[PDB]
Amino acid sequence: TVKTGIAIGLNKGKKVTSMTPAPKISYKKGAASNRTKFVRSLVREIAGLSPYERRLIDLIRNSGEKRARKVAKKRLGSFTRAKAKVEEMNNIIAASRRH
Amino acid sequence: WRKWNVKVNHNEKRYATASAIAATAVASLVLARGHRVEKIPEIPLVVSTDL
Amino acid sequence: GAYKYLEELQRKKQSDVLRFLQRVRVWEYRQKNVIHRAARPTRPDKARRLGYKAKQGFVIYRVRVRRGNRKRPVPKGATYGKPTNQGVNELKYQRSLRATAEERVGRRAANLRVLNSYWVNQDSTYKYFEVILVDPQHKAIRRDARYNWICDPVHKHREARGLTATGKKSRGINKGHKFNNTKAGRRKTWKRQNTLSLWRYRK
Amino acid sequence: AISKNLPILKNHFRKHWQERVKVHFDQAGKKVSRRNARATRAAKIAPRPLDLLRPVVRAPTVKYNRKVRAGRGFTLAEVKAAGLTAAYARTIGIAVDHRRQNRNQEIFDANVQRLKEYQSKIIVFPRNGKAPEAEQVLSAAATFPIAQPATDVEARAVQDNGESAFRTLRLARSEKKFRGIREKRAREKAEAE
Amino acid sequence: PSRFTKTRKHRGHVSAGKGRIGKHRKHPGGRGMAGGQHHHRINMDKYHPGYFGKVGMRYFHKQQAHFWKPVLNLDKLWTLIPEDKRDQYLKSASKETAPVIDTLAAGYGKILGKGRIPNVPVIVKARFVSKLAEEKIRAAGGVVELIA
RNA sequence: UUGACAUUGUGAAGAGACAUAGUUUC
RNA sequence: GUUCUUUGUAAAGUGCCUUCGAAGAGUCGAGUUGUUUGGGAAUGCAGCUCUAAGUGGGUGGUAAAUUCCAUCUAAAGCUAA
RNA sequence: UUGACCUCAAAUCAGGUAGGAGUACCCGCUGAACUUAAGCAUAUCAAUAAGCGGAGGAAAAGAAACCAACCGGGAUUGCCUUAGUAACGGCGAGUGAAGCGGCAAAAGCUCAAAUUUGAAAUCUGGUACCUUCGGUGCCCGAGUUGUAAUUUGGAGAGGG
Ligand SMILES: [Mg+2]
Ligand SMILES: [Mg+2]
Ligand SMILES: [Mg+2]
Ligand SMILES: [Mg+2]
Ligand SMILES: [Mg+2]
Ligand SMILES: [Mg+2]
Ligand SMILES: [Mg+2]
Ligand SMILES: [Mg+2]
Ligand SMILES: [Mg+2]
Ligand SMILES: [Mg+2]
Ligand SMILES: [Mg+2]
Ligand SMILES: [Mg+2]
Ligand SMILES: [Mg+2]
Ligand SMILES: [Mg+2]
Ligand SMILES: [Mg+2]
Ligand SMILES: [Mg+2]
Ligand SMILES: [Mg+2]
Ligand SMILES: [Mg+2]
Ligand SMILES: [Mg+2]
Ligand SMILES: [Mg+2]
Ligand SMILES: [Mg+2]
Ligand SMILES: [Mg+2]
Ligand SMILES: [Mg+2]
Ligand SMILES: [Mg+2]
Ligand SMILES: [Mg+2]
Ligand SMILES: [Mg+2]
Ligand SMILES: [Mg+2]
Ligand SMILES: [Mg+2]
Ligand SMILES: [Mg+2]
Ligand SMILES: [Mg+2]
Ligand SMILES: [Mg+2]
Ligand SMILES: [Mg+2]
Ligand SMILES: [Mg+2]
Ligand SMILES: [Mg+2]
Ligand SMILES: [Mg+2]
Ligand SMILES: [Mg+2]
Ligand SMILES: [Mg+2]
Ligand SMILES: [Mg+2]
Ligand SMILES: [Mg+2]
Ligand SMILES: [Mg+2]
Ligand SMILES: [Mg+2]
Ligand SMILES: [Mg+2]
Ligand SMILES: [Mg+2]
Ligand SMILES: [Mg+2]
Ligand SMILES: [Mg+2]
Ligand SMILES: [Mg+2]
Ligand SMILES: [Mg+2]
Ligand SMILES: [Mg+2]
Ligand SMILES: [Mg+2]
Repeated sequence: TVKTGIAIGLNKGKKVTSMTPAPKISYKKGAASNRTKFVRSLVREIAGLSPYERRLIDLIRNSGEKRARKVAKKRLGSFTRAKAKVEEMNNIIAASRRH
Repeated sequence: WRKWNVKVNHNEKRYATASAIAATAVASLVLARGHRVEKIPEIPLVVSTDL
Repeated sequence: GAYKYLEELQRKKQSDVLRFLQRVRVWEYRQKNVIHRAARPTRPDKARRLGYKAKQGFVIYRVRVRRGNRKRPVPKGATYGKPTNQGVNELKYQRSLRATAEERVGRRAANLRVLNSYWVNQDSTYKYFEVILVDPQHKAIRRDARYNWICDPVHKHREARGLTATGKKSRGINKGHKFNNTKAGRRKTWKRQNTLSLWRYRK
Repeated sequence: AISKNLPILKNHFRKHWQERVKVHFDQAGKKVSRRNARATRAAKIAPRPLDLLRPVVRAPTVKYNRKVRAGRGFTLAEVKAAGLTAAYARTIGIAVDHRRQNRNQEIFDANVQRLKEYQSKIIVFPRNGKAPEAEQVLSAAATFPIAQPATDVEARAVQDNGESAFRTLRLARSEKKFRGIREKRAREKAEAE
Repeated sequence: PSRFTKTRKHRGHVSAGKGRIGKHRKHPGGRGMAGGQHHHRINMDKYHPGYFGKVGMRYFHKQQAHFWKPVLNLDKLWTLIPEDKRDQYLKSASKETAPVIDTLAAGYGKILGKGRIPNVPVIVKARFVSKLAEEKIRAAGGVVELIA
């Protein structure tokens, strides 16, 4: 940061000689691991694609990422997961049938 | 939940207690107020600390 | 460990394998009685993260509760009241199915204590659950320093007082602004903010 | 029941209020007990204090950042720095706190220094169960009074480079407000082929 | 109390000074603020213009403390300095040594200028100033120091 | 009462799209 | 205060280098319906339909798309005043 | 033919546990209308009364999927304030909380997920003996569809 020093501005606040603390891992609760990468990728190949996932990949072939987003945006929670979800597919696509 | 106790101003309490004190001299009053002092040395009455 | 795999696999619930299972399993559960004890858990990984243990005194019961809304049980629909409260049919019960699951079994085996429960399967008439219970009489437990908390009398019928996970959910206890209304636990906090603090030296 | 030129009052006694009425008749009878039950702790809890060392900590919001107020516990950071593991320092009547975080040096050190003064002005007894009786100071934070940190002198030379303060307040005000619009006028500025 | 009270005086007076013709019944108007817009409207409009309706914007989850900002006028200013030390400065005041005042630390948010401080240099640290405030400070030969 | 969705799975002829290869839909 | 057995080829505490760092799913979330809340394009709760992810996830009291930033780590658990 | 294993049954099997009561206070469910509005339907009374389940000497909450937006704070409960405020409402009648600040009291933690794998290291019961809220020897059983040690995110593990 470094604050302006004044009590309104585009970086308000008292100036202090700073510290920045060692980081928490509870700040990585998301982050991957190679265990879960294996276990997850593996369980995929066993169990395969589900009902929507199938018709998702086909949508992507015969109707772009636009209809695929909007479709899955109704199936799933909403837009952002829908987004990351079609992603997953272009890869499952590219993976097998492609390169 | 009647109002039982009373909030008195902290500063009057003083002015009161003070006034109260000033009169425990004042011969006439101590007398007027009961208290057979009809014939004690001097008012205020100061006894030894040995008491 | 096998578990982590089980974990993952059960998140693919519409996976060809899993839904084969799910139909053959759900039909079996239906031919037994509604309250009926299970040999081993059917989700060893799940059961275990909810606090299960394979040593004596750890019980697993399986139970059936119907789906649906609560039909206000009024005769002929008849409400005799104002009309905001003419409500008979779109009405839905503050507690969860899982909650009514735990209760009907914990009644069934009074002596055990309900530890926790987990979803297994539903169909269109039913959700099914496995409830895990602990014999707090049974020695292996009392001496197990980790669970013997359960042996205290303040956990008598924790499932009816809504102190299981699900009840705690239903009951609305989490920290923070979305839960001001319910958190210290609704009515206690109502009655709080509904009492008249009169002091001796009235402020 | 509207009449005369009075204010409009909003007194909420329409529920069943006579039911939830807490007179503190026992204000006295709670002090006593509280006193009575503090004393028994001092007594029980050996020559130990009643409290734990708390850290300074600057208070939140605009309103209260001016001043600095006693804390919760000392942060694995301060603790370490004044040369002890927490686990121990929890048994030395210090308050630890894995939640507070260190982003302020001035405030850091203060604590770590305040941590010194403690280890200094205390004594620990041996394990052994040999009790060399010492006599208790009651309150740790009485002995170690957290104080407000002076930030200037009383007098100094006047430094008027001339710039209103006001207007540099007015201007900073602007700058923030059109920060966004300006930024589009570069994006758009670059859009020109 | 009960014995200086009037209801002691009305004893033996049939109607308790409530009236014979139109008595003292339960709730003639209605209760509280009933009929604001109707039978009790003369008393609303005048005595309470503006009562009904709506103005302004809503603010969701306002929290004052946000908008904290005690104001202190030049009007005072010198009060912020402890008494004895204060004369010390008034006589003998110029650059090199002019007294410093932490209007924040006194607990104010802004300085406004309500007229007339002595011709004495003062170094003034605040979070906010009026245009005039800070002007008539310069007028003395002090300056304003901006903080947080 | 009537429709959608969930329970609801398996074949076959016929319709419906990448627009006259069969994954999808009646 | 004492007194006896020494629990030990045990147990724990800290410093540097290295590789890692597993973290709860018919859940979170979404639609709808009913309820409730000061909570306002929706405070919690519940029923049915939908139903995730791992640089993820929740929250940030006005809906949405975009880019950031801040803050914590849910879906298991115990506990005195 | 003999032997298991899974699942399920039966005994007046060996030993245990639940019920009813009480219910001021507590954790839940369910759930009014009188009433106010000068009528009344929303609203209000009220997330009250009645009804139903479950605890304790307290219950519950509790060591953050928190508050914030600061120079940031740091489990939960309660008091003083916040405030009859932000907000809600035939925006009517009526409603109505939170963050901060002072204080009271303070206290922290546990699992799941990990290969002990050069040795299930764990455990109810039966029994014999003793220094019996327990200890040891031994047998049956439990248990690998995982009992212990280790680790719980503040970390932490493995090699050095
Ligand atoms: Mg068994
Ligand atoms: Mg009724
Ligand atoms: Mg209604
Ligand atoms: Mg069916
Ligand atoms: Mg409320
Ligand atoms: Mg009064
Ligand atoms: Mg009131
Ligand atoms: Mg204390
Ligand atoms: Mg000793
Ligand atoms: Mg009187
Ligand atoms: Mg009076
Ligand atoms: Mg008289
Ligand atoms: Mg008279
Ligand atoms: Mg008379
Ligand atoms: Mg008469
Ligand atoms: Mg009169
Ligand atoms: Mg009369
Ligand atoms: Mg008349
Ligand atoms: Mg109004
Ligand atoms: Mg003035
Ligand atoms: Mg049909
Ligand atoms: Mg978790
Ligand atoms: Mg709705
Ligand atoms: Mg209800
Ligand atoms: Mg709603
Ligand atoms: Mg958004
Ligand atoms: Mg923070
Ligand atoms: Mg546990
Ligand atoms: Mg608890
Ligand atoms: Mg206890
Ligand atoms: Mg028997
Ligand atoms: Mg009973
Ligand atoms: Mg009701
Ligand atoms: Mg009333
Ligand atoms: Mg009444
Ligand atoms: Mg009426
Ligand atoms: Mg009337
Ligand atoms: Mg009527
Ligand atoms: Mg209502
Ligand atoms: Mg009742
Ligand atoms: Mg009892
Ligand atoms: Mg007590
Ligand atoms: Mg408790
Ligand atoms: Mg934690
Ligand atoms: Mg707190
Ligand atoms: Mg009003
Ligand atoms: Mg209300
Ligand atoms: Mg405080
Ligand atoms: Mg503890």
